[PDB]
Amino acid sequence: KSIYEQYLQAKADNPGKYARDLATLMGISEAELTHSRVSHDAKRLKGDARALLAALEAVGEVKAITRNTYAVHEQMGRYENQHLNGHAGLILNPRNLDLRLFLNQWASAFTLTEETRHGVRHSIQFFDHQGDALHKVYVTEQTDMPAWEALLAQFITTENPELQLEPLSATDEAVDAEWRAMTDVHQFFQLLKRNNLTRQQAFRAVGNDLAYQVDNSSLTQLLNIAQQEQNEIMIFVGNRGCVQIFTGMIEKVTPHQDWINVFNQRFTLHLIETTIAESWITRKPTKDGFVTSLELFAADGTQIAQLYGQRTEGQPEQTQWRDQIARLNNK
Repeated sequence: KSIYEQYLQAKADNPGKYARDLATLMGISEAELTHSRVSHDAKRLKGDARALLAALEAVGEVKAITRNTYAVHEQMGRYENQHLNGHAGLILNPRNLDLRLFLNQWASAFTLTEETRHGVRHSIQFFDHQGDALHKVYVTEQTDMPAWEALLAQFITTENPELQLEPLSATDEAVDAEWRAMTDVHQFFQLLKRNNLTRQQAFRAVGNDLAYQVDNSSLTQLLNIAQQEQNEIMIFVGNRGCVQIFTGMIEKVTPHQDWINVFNQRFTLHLIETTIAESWITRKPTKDGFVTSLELFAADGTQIAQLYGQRTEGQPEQTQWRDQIARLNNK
C-alpha cells in the first residue's frame, strides 16, 4: 500500500477523524499525509509563506483555521492590514482576522479540493518544519472566486519534492517584583525569557493576588456567563507558528462529549474540555490598569487557550469582565 492508499484505508476505518488524526494513526505528520494526496485531491504550492499570505488579500472573505492538539479556532475574515517579517508578523483586524505569525516556522503549503458530504471544500493549508498544521484557509460563500482561482493558478507547482522535516525542537520574590513593575502586557513575554521560566513556573513564582488557580470547569462557566451577558471577550488559540485571536460576543455555547464549543455566525471554537489540566487567573498591570486573563494548560504544559476581556490601548478592561472572573471557583 502506498502512503495515499494507507490514508484511504485509514479514512475508511475511521470516518469520523480529522486528517490530523488520520496522520497520527498512520504514524506520519499531517504535511506528509497532504504530500501523498498530491495529484489526487491536492497540489503543492510555491510555498513562500509571505508571498502566499500577501496574495490572499486579493481573495476577500474566507474562513481561517488555527489549532493546537487541544483547541480549534475558526474565524471568518480577510487577509488585510498585513505587516509581515520573520520572527513576528501581523494580520491586524480586530474582531475579524487577527493573527500573530512566526513565519520562520512556516515550511510548506498545499491546496486541496475535496468532495465533502456537505459539499465541495477548497482550501490552502500551511505546515511547519515538523509537518504539523499551522494555519488553513477555506473558501466560503463570500470568497472572490476569480481571485482565488487566479491565486492558485499562480502558486500551484508540479514540483512536489519530499518534505524536509526537522527534529524538535531569578528568585520568586524578584519575579513577583518584576511582574508588579510591568506596564505593558507584552513585557510578560520578556519576564519569562530573561528569568528563564514557563508560564506555569512564573504563575507559581508570583503572589496569589497576581496569579491563582481556579477549577477546570471555569472555561465553560465563563463562556456561558458571557453568552448570557453579551459582553465582548477575547479568545486566543495558538501553535508554534501562529496565534489566532477572536474578539466579540458569545452567541451559543454547547458541549459535545469531551468538547466544549462556541458556535457563532463568524467564529467557531472547539476545545477538548477534559484535557484542561490547569486553569489560571492572572492579573498583569498596565498603564491602563490590571488586565485579567484566564489561561488554560494541558497536562504536558501545552497552552490550550487564553481568554481576556475586550480592550483597546488607553482603555481599561471592563468591570463586567472582572465581575465574571470573580464568579469563578478558587480550586
